[PDB]
Amino acid sequence: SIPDIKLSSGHLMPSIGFGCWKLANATAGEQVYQAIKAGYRLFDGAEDYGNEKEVGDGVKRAIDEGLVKREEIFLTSKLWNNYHDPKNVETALNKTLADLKVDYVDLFLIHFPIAFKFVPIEEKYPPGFYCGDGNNFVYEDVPILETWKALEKLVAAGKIKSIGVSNFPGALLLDLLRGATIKPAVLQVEHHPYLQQPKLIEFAQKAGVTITAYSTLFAHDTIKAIAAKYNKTPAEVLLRWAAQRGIAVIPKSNLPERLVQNRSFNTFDLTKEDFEEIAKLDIGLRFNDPWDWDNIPIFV
Amino acid sequence: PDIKLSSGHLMPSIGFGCWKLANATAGEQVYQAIKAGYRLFDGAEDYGNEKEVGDGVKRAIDEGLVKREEIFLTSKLWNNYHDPKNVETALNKTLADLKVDYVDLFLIHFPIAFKFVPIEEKYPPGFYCGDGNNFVYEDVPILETWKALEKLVAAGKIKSIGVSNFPGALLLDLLRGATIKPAVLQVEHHPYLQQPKLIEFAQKAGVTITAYSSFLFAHDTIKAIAAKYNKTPAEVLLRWAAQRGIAVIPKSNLPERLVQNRSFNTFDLTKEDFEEIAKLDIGLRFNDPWDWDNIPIFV
Repeated sequence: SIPDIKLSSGHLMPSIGFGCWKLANATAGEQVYQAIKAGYRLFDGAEDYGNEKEVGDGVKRAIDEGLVKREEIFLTSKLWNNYHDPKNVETALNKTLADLKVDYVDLFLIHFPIAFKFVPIEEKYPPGFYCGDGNNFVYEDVPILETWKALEKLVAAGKIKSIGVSNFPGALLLDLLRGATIKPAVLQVEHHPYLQQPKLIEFAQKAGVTITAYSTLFAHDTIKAIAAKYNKTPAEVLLRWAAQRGIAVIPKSNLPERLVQNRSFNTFDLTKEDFEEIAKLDIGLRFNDPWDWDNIPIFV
Repeated sequence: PDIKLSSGHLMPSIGFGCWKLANATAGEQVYQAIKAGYRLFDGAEDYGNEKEVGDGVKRAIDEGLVKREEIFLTSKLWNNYHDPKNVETALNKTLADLKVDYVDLFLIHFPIAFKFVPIEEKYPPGFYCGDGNNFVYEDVPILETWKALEKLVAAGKIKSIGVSNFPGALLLDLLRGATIKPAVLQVEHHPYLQQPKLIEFAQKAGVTITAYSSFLFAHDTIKAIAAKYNKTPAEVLLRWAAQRGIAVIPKSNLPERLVQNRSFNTFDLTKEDFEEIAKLDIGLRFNDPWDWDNIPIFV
């Protein structure tokens, strides 16, 4: 029921995954386990989410019980900002693998094109905005390609199956494509009716990169109207709006009951007119902006 | 008023733009510009008149009006020349046309790498990439092109280096790997495309901004402020940039307004004048590579 997208690495990736972002440590295990029972196969996690250990727990139970084999599960994790220096990339990956309790992750993304000063795992984990000096932000002069080459080496070592990037604007993705031997397979970005960035999506897809979207639009008349038109929920329309254009999604909800719903929404088609209508909602509203952290010019 | 670049070299805050300077009148106009007080000339390989600009400079120098070291010459490395091995080739062509041993500033014109085209085949190449009307690109990361530039600065062929049309994330990444930090960021800048966050970032990172608006004089806001201080709307636009520490290239310097475009710092804009002009920023970009071949520089 869940369509797969074949990445440039040659590996298949579920077009619909279960977001681990903000999953409470106390229940993350259960929630992941149940998600797997509800049929979810891809789990979008990250070092910064601070719950990879618990996510590994859920996966391990499912596997120990025989519900799935490791090779039927797609694990995505992301390299946090403090670990961009080549000598630390593997340190962060090992922490992720040991928490997840697996020998390799299916997808490892550069979480942000931002290099915070390295912070030892035992000093603070996940470090978040901490850069080893009170509340001050401290950076490292580590170009993106240096971090990328480190990741390419980890793919060769068999610890990561596919690599990609998150929150990369077009000019940066373009330059990376110029120096990468293993092309970034995925571009994960904030994506929704108020931040459509149609030119970025188009350029990435034509370059072979697969797009994954993360993140009231439920009350908006355009969405409500189109939902009513197909007798679908507004959430269903938003997910199909992306799915239909070949974009993988990580449903923002997934409240126990909504599990099965949020993964079987591909039962209708939006038309050209529908797409043009939704396109008018694009106001360039970006909720996840590093400019707000420390005036980091990623999106300016 | 000169601006001291991060490289230590002084750069005039008001330059003479060579963009679209017709070949038949470039030499003469550059010359008259020098007699009118201009010392900086913003040129580029893509402009296709570097040889004539050189003519104007030589004349003025031979007439003892100015000496080479009093003239600040800017040029830009076009897109088909990013491959490290072709960088000095292009710079040499620039130096020969300008008839000088070095350029004061050499900028990466665009963060775009076209397939190399021999200078004898087509110069300037423009959008031609050696395959009819097709655009063809090379896998040359910005930093590789940059290191090549750094070599030429050590060789003494370039005084200062910088970049043109680089969005924030790209300049930031270049700053991470650069040994010689880009001294200048030249971007499209005017009341409709203010990009205050970019400007603020570059300025705080010590990079000097140079504004061009090549691609308002009748605007209610500009007219009022202008009519208020009894200046031309142009003197107002130039002052608006200059007072915020931004270098500018007057876009016309019509023989009549030649002197006028280099002597507009006779009044100050107020906090309110800035607030009124700030209201015009609608993110309208006129020089966009997305229109050439869907190049994602600003997306």
